Amino acid sequence: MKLSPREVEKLGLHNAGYLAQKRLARGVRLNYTEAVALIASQIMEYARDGEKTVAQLMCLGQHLLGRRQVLPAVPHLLNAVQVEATFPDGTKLVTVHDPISRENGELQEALFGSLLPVPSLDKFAENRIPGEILCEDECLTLNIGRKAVILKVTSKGDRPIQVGSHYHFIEVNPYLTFDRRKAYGMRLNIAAGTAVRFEPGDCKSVTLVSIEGNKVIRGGNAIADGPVNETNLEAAMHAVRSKGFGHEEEKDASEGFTKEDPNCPFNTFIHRKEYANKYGPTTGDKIRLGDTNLLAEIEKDYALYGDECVFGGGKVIRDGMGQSCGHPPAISLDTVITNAVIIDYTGIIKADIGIKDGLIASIGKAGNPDIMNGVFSNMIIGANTEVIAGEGLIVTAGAIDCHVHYICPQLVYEAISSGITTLVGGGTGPAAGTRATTCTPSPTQMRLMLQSTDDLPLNFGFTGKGSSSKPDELHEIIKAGAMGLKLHEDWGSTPAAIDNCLTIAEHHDIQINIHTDTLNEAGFVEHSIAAFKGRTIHTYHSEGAGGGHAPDIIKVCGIKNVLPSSTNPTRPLTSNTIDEHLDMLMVCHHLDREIPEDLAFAHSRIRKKTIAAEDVLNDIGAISIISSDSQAMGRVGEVISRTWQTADKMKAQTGPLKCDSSDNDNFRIRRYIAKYTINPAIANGFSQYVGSVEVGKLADLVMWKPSFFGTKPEMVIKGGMVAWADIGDPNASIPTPEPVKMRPMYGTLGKAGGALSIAFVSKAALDQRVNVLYGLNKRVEAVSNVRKLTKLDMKLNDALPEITVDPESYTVKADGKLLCVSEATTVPLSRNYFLF
Amino acid sequence: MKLSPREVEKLGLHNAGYLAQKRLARGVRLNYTEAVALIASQIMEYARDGEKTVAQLMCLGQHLLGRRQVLPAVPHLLNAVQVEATFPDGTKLVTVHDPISRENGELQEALFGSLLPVPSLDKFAENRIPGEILCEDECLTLNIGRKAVILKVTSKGDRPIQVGSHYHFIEVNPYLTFDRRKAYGMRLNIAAGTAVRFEPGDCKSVTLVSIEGNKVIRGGNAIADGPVNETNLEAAMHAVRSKGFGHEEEKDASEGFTKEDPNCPFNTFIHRKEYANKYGPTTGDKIRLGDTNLLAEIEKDYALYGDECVFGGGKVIRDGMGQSCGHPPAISLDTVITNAVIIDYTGIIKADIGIKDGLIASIGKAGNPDIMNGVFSNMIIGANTEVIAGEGLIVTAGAIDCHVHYICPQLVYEAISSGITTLVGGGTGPAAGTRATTCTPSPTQMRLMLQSTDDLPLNFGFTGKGSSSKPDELHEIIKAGAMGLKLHEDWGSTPAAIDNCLTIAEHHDIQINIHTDTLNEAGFVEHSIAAFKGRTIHTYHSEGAGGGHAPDIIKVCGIKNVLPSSTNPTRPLTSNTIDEHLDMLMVCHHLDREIPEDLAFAHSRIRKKTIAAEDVLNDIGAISIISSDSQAMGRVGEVISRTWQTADKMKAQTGPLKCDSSDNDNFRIRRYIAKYTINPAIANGFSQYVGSVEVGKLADLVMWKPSFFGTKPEMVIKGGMVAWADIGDPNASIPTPEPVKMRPMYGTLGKAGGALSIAFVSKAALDQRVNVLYGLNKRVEAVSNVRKLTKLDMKLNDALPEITVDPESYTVKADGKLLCVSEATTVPLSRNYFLF
Ligand code: NA
Ligand code: NA
Ligand code: NA
Ligand code: NA
Ligand code: NI
Ligand code: NI
Ligand code: NI
Ligand code: NI
Repeated sequence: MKLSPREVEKLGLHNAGYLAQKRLARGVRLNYTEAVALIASQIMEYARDGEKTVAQLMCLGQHLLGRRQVLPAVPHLLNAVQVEATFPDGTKLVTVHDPISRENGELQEALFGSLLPVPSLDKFAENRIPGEILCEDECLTLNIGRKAVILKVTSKGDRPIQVGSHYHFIEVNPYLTFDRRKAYGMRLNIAAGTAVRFEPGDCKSVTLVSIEGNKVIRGGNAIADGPVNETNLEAAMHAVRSKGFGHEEEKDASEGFTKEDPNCPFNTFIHRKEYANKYGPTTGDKIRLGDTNLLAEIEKDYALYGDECVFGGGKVIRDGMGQSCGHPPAISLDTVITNAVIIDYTGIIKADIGIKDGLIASIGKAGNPDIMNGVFSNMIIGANTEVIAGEGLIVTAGAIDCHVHYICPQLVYEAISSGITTLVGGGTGPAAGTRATTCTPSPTQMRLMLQSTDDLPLNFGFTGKGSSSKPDELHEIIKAGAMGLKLHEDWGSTPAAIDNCLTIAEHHDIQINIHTDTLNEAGFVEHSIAAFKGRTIHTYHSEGAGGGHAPDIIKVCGIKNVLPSSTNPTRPLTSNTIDEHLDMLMVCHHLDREIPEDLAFAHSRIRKKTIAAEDVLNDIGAISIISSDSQAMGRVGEVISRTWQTADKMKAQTGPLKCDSSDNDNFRIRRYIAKYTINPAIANGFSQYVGSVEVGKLADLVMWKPSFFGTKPEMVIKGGMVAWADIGDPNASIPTPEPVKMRPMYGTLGKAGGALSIAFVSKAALDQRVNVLYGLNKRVEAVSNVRKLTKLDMKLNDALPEITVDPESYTVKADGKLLCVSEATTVPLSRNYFLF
Repeated sequence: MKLSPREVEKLGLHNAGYLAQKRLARGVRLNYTEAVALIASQIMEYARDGEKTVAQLMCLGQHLLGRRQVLPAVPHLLNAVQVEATFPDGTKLVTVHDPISRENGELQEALFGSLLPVPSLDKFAENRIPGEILCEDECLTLNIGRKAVILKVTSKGDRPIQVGSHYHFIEVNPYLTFDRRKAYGMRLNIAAGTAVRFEPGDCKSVTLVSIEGNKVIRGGNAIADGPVNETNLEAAMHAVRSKGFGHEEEKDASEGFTKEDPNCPFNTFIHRKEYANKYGPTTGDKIRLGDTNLLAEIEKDYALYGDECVFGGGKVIRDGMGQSCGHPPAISLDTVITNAVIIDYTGIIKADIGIKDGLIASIGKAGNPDIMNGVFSNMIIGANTEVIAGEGLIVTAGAIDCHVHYICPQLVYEAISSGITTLVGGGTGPAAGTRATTCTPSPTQMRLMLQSTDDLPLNFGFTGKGSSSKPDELHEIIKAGAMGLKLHEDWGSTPAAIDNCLTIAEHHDIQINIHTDTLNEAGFVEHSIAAFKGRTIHTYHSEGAGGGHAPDIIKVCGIKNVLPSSTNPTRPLTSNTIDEHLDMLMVCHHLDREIPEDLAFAHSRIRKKTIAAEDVLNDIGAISIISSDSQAMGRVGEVISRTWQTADKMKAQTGPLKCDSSDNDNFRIRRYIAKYTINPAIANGFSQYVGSVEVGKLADLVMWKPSFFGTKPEMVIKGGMVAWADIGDPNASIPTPEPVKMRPMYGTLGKAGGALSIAFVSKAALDQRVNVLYGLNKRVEAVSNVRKLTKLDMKLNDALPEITVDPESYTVKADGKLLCVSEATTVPLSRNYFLF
């Protein structure tokens, strides 16, 4: 066959299309992913037939699927479908714009080439715009507080001339004629990144405003190089004349100032709707998170309207304009993320993000201090600065999963593709010990796992086996590189082991993670709590389905020295949760439905009442962290989605939180994002490095389209370099034609991954330079400051309700009041997005 | 589409399901692999439709395929099918238990969503349990030779308490009341890894037995810490009272001893069937190897019944119990493989395997000398020890393929996924020279191949081109890293080259591999044998279909200084062998069916009589090694399977070997496994490092389910770390849901592979530190002790029959007697297992 990589890829696309076709043929209303697969595959197939042009297929593609053949969200999610195929005249790109354009599609065309029977239209069974921006019906005023002038500009050229918003107007093409003197130090008063076009012979009046900041002109034609002043004005006019740049005095040109006034002729306005389309939303606007019920409101914006940093042809980030020409090379940003909506436990804000040496260097207003106000010296875009376009997108910290079983490498790829950039847990591969527990037991394995993962662009921490009554071996795994220890009932979670392990932690400044004695063999939950002796400990899967004293481990959520996490699969309580978990447990534990004691054990551990309580405890901030339990009772690619599904369920069933405004869900949003960002980092002792979008931390950042927030990110940035991203056909003319998949980027090749990341180890291990001993390229840092933590140190999740659990009925109360929530029948961030 | 890795994977699963559906639709009885694909895919598709619950699908899955729609082995092989899918309430796991439950399935449901026509039940055309354990109908007695007591135990707790077999009974939950004094130094007399459950208020009599070994109590509640003695008993009772642990004297409790007696009330028994289910089989039990006719009998077992090392919740390997608390940290095992059936040329035995520093540290009874008898100091499980669960599985050495053409890297992945951990051969990639011969000719290429393969977790040896009449260049490729040389007719296999090459080998202590002069251009087989001058040489594909003096190269199998191997594709003689090989040869040699001399050559080389003889010569031990000839006349993933298919064919056609018992096939099994384990290592000079499951060697080990023995292993361990393994959906809640594929593990990432492996080179190369010169991370060792070998040094394959071949008829005789076996029409290890 001599298949090239692109042929192999297009075959997969076709297979996805055929799956969508079979589904359509039985009357399934297709989701976004299926609709894209079908439309793209059909374009390829019509290209194969060789009877239709690109132009014809641009139209045909709009007729394949109607509103009735797709889910309600699809016409909102699907703006275009692109694919390339081999026509009789070679490879061509087809873009199908606005493909869901009719009530019912031409299903014979949708099924062309499939040999499937065409279904009657009545086979398709009879809301909410994902990622919607909500804004007040009003205008923003651009560029306020500046000198302004209106000038007549005439083209004497024979070819078109188009001038961008931030181009120094005196520097334009000599074949434009206008008052060059009045244009000195001015630029167009138009939306940032837009332009004014002059066809040959055109005369247009334009409004100009003064450049600001230091007011220094650089670049262009070098007509008026230098600070704006009287000397440099006269020099500029001398050059205008000497070089024959079109100039005509306009003595009576209107002059004034811009200000907040809706009637001022010098002003330029832009509606909030159009503003959000160009730059993303601004202060007071709201954004729907994915297809959830949650609305995030922009709390503040560092933008000065009119000076937005947008990159592109004719746009703002260009030499002498938004790109600074003359500052010290060493202070240029390495990368700027422009116009980001940042969602973080610290706030929901709008800002540019500056990255330098892999760190978040600055958050605020970026650009060029020579022409813009408000640009600090740590946010300068220079010649040596890359641009990532954040406008219209949400940026969050990379997620931190701190209950990882290192069962296989493939879960690492699944994790980062979902937006996780730090993994903490234990294991050696798919050995029984690791399949059960987060433990890398031997110093030999600690070395091998650090070496194995050295080129992967994630931060890693490995935990040893803490289940021992003597300290001797624990010291060894810690000095070998462990940054924590796991106490697990499968290795023994007895009071003697608990006490010994915590004593070790007090010495070594590492966190202890515990899965308690489900069997109550050595004691009940109160006896394990006693063994903690008031010392800091992280309780895994605190609700207990994932393990722990039956039936009342969840009591730990009210203990001050406990940092409690949930694992994902119980999040939130839904129709299938209990049946699913009961069988999962019996499979994991090799239990027999027909042996009473086995069934008694299973029912003692999988409990609707405690899982329902877990929904509420998460919502009120009494559970502080959400984690995976990857391939050992949980799902590595669903840490983020399960967190948001929980928040959505609780909003639906209980309304806004007490501390919530009712114009938005900001408090709930901040509380929940903390569960997979900052709190895992605090609990494990590396919060100075990662866990939030804050200056000085590693630039581990994830970019999301609001319509896909919480499910499928666009791009994962690790230490300031793109590590994984959505990319289409590698042979295509542009990066977006099908099939679009999450793929590894340059941060995954060679040893780049180590340069972008950190392996977290104990101080004892760093004291002997374990990175040198093991030949690691990845940076190593010691964990610290984890033995004086309490629940109060868990950001936005510091609640300590007194929890009781009825030993017979399993009824849970918090501060004497019943904790109940019904099961949900559906969740968002699911059916609208996934192919299977 | 924004496809995540799991979506791409599930699409492939669906495609496999659809293949199975098409096959079902035409009346094919599905094999195991197809049945799994179909059932898993159908569960996903019903989940997509959104009208069925997890519970409903657990039942529906049992109705899809009946016994008549699958092969006879399928109901035996298929215990469950698991898959995850996106329901309306998010991702859920469905397990379909015992899916083949009826005579005929509901084929409309089996084909749901496929749009395929449903076949009538009569379209399906009208034995042997693969991996079956056979055992005597009898009971084993646990824990014999111990003090025993029967105690009444009452729960005064309000929550359930469950106590494991090896928990120190005096240390249990204070809410159990019993005679704590009589419980001191005792544990439950129940099957290892099981438990006794106490619901609130329960009273149960339990039988306890004394701990053994050093008799030291550690862990638990630290009630009775220390060696069992009178002083520590009184201290324990003081603690019991001080701390309020439930205690009531039971003065008349029955006391005694356990012993071999079926009537003793203190005894606990377990039937052999249940024993084998929990721990794998024991002495005298038999295991069917895959779906072959071969039965392996356990020759001895190091277990002391009752003290089996089983890991899990409530089980044996826990702090102070089966996991030792107090021995020196440096002597903890790195990993223990528990309860393995070891099949090796040295014997078929049952044992734990201890791994330390990547080596097989010990084979025998593992655990904790403080509570168990029979644990030597090199088999101690400690806090820093990982567990691999071998119970129910077979462990073998990694296979060694010593006829590898390094034509592409992809054959390396195929090799290890099949259970091969060492490759020996030559090549540079898909150049003509390498496609024909196992030669890495240039020192430049030797360097590049060692560098190229440095991070792959296999051991490698590279052979140079030995076909030269002068020694000068041979010295150079050897000092560059060659660990052997290939004489090949394509480069000239003349007596002058043979003699020169062997002289070089005598100097350098490396093995020579030869493909002889098929054309008899310089001489007949006797002339090549003369050129050997009694020196050791390894004859590749000794039967000759793969190359060699026509028609009688097979004579070399009777020459004392020859070490003879077979290649795989002729193994064994079957219905299609001759037609397949005749055409393969004519394709490889660009021969023309219509040119008489071309056809004469082909028929002189591909001979039913010599291939039939090769079956017999392998069976009697006159051919010592089986190898691939990877992508050059043979199949890299079939070294192991073809060996077992040969053994199965010979048992079927000739019965047990002379040296075989008739209760089992142990001698034949040991003879055949030697062909791809120890004998390649002896022939090539690295048998001290690899090639058998023996103490001191590298821990290159393969885990097999008996039902899949010889086809598809579970896990491949390289240097003590998992290198490749079966793993399912990386996003799944557990490691087993579909699609389950052989995948690379942590031993393949970063530079871990080099840490786990060895590059074998000549002494000359090691003398100049070629690993340093080439910047290799992989360990390097020199081959040695290969110039004094004879056929007698080939383990269990040391036969030297006088072979004659009729030059006209090709009739083969051994010691004057006709060697004939008919062709087989089928082979095992094939149709039951493979998708294509
Ligand atoms: Na609901
Ligand atoms: Na209870
Ligand atoms: Na002949
Ligand atoms: Na046969
Ligand atoms: Ni757990
Ligand atoms: Ni876990
Ligand atoms: Ni050959
Ligand atoms: Ni060959």
